[PDB]
Amino acid sequence: KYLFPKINETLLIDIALGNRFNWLAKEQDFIGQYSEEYVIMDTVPINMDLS
Amino acid sequence: KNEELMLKRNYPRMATKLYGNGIVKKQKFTLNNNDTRFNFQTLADATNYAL
Repeated sequence: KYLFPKINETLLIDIALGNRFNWLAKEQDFIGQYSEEYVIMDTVPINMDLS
Repeated sequence: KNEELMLKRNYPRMATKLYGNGIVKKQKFTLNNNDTRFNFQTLADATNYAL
């Protein structure tokens, strides 16, 4: 009844967690503010009536 | 925000679940040599009783 209680070990269990989207990680250079993006609108061919 | 909060401390916080001891279990049994010979019509069956 006079001894100090002895700890035995401390574990610190740990696992890291992934992303499930890490193949989308594209890397730009952090310059500018805005970024726009655009396609070409279609243009169907025409018959030609050369009169 | 202010330019002085980078002096402020931020310790990581932990979980700390603590476990005590287990229990020691015990069982006893008693083999008699006196009255047990009044049963056990052979000698090998008493040894089988022991094992």
